[PDB]
Parts: sequence; C-alpha cells; structure tokens
Amino acid sequence: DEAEASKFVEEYDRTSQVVWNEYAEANWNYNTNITTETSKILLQKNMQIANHTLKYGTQARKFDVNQLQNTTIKRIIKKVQDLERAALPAQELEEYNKILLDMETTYSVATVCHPNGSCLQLEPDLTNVMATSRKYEDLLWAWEGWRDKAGRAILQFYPKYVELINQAARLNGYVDAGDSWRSMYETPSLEQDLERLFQELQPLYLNLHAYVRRALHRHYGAQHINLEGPIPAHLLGNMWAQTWSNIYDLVVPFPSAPSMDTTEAMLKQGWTPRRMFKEADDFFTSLGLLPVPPEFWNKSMLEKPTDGREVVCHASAWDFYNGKDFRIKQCTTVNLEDLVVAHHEMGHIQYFMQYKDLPVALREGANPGFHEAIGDVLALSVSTPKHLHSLNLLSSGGSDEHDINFLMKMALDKIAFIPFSYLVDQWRWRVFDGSITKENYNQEWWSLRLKYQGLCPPVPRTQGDFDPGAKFHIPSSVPYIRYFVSFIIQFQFHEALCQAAGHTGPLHKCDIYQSKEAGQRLATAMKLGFSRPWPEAMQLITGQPNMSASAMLSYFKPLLDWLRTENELHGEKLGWPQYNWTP
Ligand SMILES: O=C(N[C@@H](Cc1ccccc1)P(=O)(O)[C@@H]1CCC[C@H]1C(=O)N[C@@H](Cc1c[nH]c2ccccc12)C(=O)O)OCc1ccccc1
Ligand SMILES: [Cl-]
Ligand SMILES: [Cl-]
Ligand SMILES: [Zn+2]
Repeated sequence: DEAEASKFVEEYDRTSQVVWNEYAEANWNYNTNITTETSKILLQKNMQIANHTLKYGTQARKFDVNQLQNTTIKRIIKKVQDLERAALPAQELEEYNKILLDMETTYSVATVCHPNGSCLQLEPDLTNVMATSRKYEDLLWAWEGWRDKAGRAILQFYPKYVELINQAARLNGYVDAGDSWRSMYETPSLEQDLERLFQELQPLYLNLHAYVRRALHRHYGAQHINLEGPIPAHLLGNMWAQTWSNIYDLVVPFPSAPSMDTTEAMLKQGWTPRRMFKEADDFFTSLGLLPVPPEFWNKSMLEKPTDGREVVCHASAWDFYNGKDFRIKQCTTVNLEDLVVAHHEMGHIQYFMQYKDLPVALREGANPGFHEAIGDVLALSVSTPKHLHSLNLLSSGGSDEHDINFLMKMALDKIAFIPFSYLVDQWRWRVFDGSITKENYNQEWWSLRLKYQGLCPPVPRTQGDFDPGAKFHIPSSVPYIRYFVSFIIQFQFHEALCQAAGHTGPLHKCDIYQSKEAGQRLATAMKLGFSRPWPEAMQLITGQPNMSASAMLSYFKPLLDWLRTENELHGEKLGWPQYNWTP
C-alpha cells in the first residue's frame, strides 16, 4: 500500500513534467500564431497528454485513498484519480478538443467591420472605442458589432460543449462541470460564502451604480438614461461593463483637482510593454521575491505581433513545468490599465516560481483565487498617487479631494467588478446543472446582468444571440469565480501586508513597495502551492482563515461616505426598482 503509493507519486511527477512541458509549447505555438498547422499539432498533443492522464489516472483509482498513511501522497493520488477531459471516450475526447479549439479560434479571429471595408479586432480597436468614445451610437456599434460577430458565432458550439464537459465531469465522480469547478476550492460552504461576500459589498456597489447613472444622465441625456432604471451596458468604458474606470472623466468627484493623463504620461516619457514588465519585476524583487529568469525576456510575447500573425490576444501566464521556463503572452497597450494587467500576469509568474519544487499535482494556487490575487495586490500599491508620482506618471496627493478622486478611480475598477465576476459562473453553474438550456442561454444571462449589475442591453436581444460568447472565458472555458474571490481577498492581503509593512493611517494610502515583511508572507503562502487546504495559506498572509469583504470595505470607507452624502443630496433611488426598463 504505502510504498507503492510513494513510488507512483514519483513516477507520475517525473513523467508529467515531460508530457506537460511538451504540451505547453505546442499550446504556446497555437496561441502565438493561430494557424491550421499549429491547431493540428495541438489537437495531437492533446491526445498524448490524454494518454498520460488515462494511464496514471486509471492506476491512481486502484489506490484506496482512505488507507493511505501519508497526507501529501494521499492528496496527490486523489487528484490524479480525476482524469478531467481524459475520462471521455476517445471519440468524445477529440470532439470536445476540436470544439474547445474552434471556440478559441472563433473568438480570437473575430472582427467587426463597416461597409467601407475597415475591420476592427477586439484588441486594441473595439477596446479603444469602448473606452474613449462618448457617442451613444458609436459605442452601440462596437458593442452590438462585437456581440454580432463573436457572440453569435460561438452559439453553434456551446450546447455540444456543455454536454461533453458535463459528461467528463460525471465520469470523474461529479454531478456536472460547475460542480467539478467549485470543488477546486474544497469548501462545502462555498456558494453561501460567496453570496454573503457579495451582499457585503451591495451598499457600496448600489451607491456607485446610482452615482454613475446620474453622471451618464448628465452626459448622454435624460431620454436615454433612466434614473430609477438599469444602465445601458455600452456606456461604462469597457466592452462587458465589468470595469468602469475608463469613464472616470464622466464621473470625477472633484474636477477642480485635475490629475495627469497617466496614459499620455507613459507615452510622453517613452514607456514600452517591456518597461511595464521591467517595473513589475522590480516591484516583485523589492519585496524580496524572485526575479523573472533571463529566459523569460527572450521567450515571452510582451506585445501584439505585427508580422501579420493571428493570435489569442487575451493575456495569459505560462508554466512549462521545468522550473526555468515561465512566459507571459500579452497584446500590451501602453496605458495604466495594461500596467495593472502586466502585474497580474507577473503574480501568476511569481506563483509558478515559488512552488516550482512541489510535485506537479500540487503546483497550483492555494485556491484559484489566490493565484489571481498576487499581482493585483502589488498593482494596488502601484496605482496609488504616491507610487505613480514616483514613476513620474503624476505630479503629486494630499487633499481630501484628490483622495476621493483616487478612491473613485479605484472603485470604478474594483467595486463595479464585484457583481460582474459573481454573475458569470452563476450563469454557467446553472447552464452546467441543466437549469438553463440553449433556449434560455441569453435571456438568463441578461436576467442576471440586470439582477446583479443593474445593466440592460442597449439594443433588444433577438434569436441566435449568445452574449456570453462575446466574453473570453466562455468559449475559452476558463472558470470565472476565481476573479470574484481574488478581488475580495486581494484587499485582505493588502490590509495584512500593509500592517506587516507598518502602515499606519488609511489603507488606500498604503504602498507596500520594498517591504520584506510583506514579501515574506506572500512567499510563504505561495510556496505551499496546493499542498494544504487554503485557509492555511489565508491564515499565513492575514492571521486568519476566512474570506472577508471587510478589508475591501475599509479601503473604500471614505468613498462610501462620500457616495452616500452625494447620492442623498441628489435624491437617488439606490438600485433599479424599474428593472424592466430598456433604452
Ligand atoms: O494567465 C492565466 N490566466 C488568465 C487567462 C487565461 C486562462 C486560461 C487560459 C487562457 C487564458 P489571466 O487570469 O492571467 C488574465 C489575462 C488578462 C487578465 C486576466 C483575466 O482574464 N482577467 C479577467 C478579470 C479582470 C478584469 N479586469 C482585470 C484587471 C486585473 C486583473 C483581472 C481583471 C478578465 O475578464 O479579463 O493563467 C495563469 C495560471 C496558470 C496555471 C495555474 C493558475 C494560473
Ligand atoms: Cl453582454
Ligand atoms: Cl475557479
Ligand atoms: Zn489571472
């Protein structure tokens, strides 16, 4: 029993390193150059990894996990018993593989053109229209156009995807795919936990929603904005209305206090994509944390290719499973937004390197949310006026008005995201559990878009529309609740790391730069990887075991007070009692 289990673990680990390393590069070649050849080679490398997973997964299932003495060994074998997609019969496996590939390619090659012959890709073209245009009709063209081309074209694949991913999940002992996804957190109370955490941030979100709805009322006209209704989903400076910081100019609390154009400030002093990752590297090393290998700089795709290549532009960070080769792939634009994104990517990279000496089965974040949180934590300190001024991207800081402005900028990004990141997998769990059918995909999406976010589609939805398909993580099959957890827990990390750094006074003024006390708590948690249940890693960073929104609420507390006063003086109905309103 016990000695065979130890040998199995070792054999699995060394062989997976080879098989997963070979898969990583084939997958990289498809991502950095979408062709029919790299698509073929990947689908073939899917079959080799499936063979490995099946061989070792079948053998792991003959071990009684219950009889196993060693805790680490027992936790590995149990994980290896989950074949995931490899549990599918050969014919379904290759269909599910082609489906996943066809959804990725469809999303990534989608363009939106005018009759004049000019066509727009999502990054950077449609993305810039969403962020900078203040014309109702232009935003609507980019918003509808993206959903017409990407969303609609994903719909032919999705019901077959749901069937196959669910089947593989049943074959691994789960009730459905969303059940398999939720189990990554190892928390039976998970749904309740997240629901409570969502309700905690309701008052702060409803007040932000009401404040911004008024500002859109000012700008876009009383005829197009309902002050008791949902906000049209194309007016928030982002394609999915998931973050609202790009319309900051429309909502500035104190316009008498102008802040530098951080983007033109980056362009003015000749910031590059390379510079942005070099600065993220520096923030990571300032904490006493690992620098990126030299190899990283030679192998990563830090900017969008210009040699006429078709790519997956939605960013990702890569582990090639040898402990040396880690890469980022980003279609980077020189702005504050992608500087924050670069840090997110470098936190994934830092995580790979921190747990690189664990068995591969344990080479994961404490939970998926821990992995998304790490780069966002540093980025919170980066985005402070103090630190931005030190990068020469600002000129100051000080007055309670600059404070409210900075906090508003932060809330338009962080608070606005809470209902959205909660939504996606609420929709998807109900698609997976069978309660939402292909008949109700879209209607149920907008039902939740209304309920949680207070948004309405600017144009009524017709038959054949599949608006979830216009969002990366859906055709790409990436779980989303990881980002909801991340946004809550990053402020907990921030609060506790600020305490270690000896920050007194308001949390939003904290800048953990160069703190070896902050660095030590992240490194100690990250080195665990997936070895222990996550409340341990949570305890190690924050001195306690639970997820809480209190650290986030504390950070925005001065904004909540300002929003309440400001909304109360404008007589705003919080929420959307007239929910059925459509523009
Ligand atoms: O890079 C990814 N994952 C990403 C996307 C991906 C997943 C799977 C296959 C292919 C690609 P991303 O989250 O970095 C990633 C790439 C750019 C931002 C991130 C994102 O998606 N964010 C969400 C949420 C979001 C909105 N605004 C922001 C701002 C900052 C962070 C997140 C965020 C989004 O909808 O785009 O995976 C790293 C990893 C490997 C192994 C174990 C654990 C983690
Ligand atoms: Cl949508
Ligand atoms: Cl997840
Ligand atoms: Zn991420």
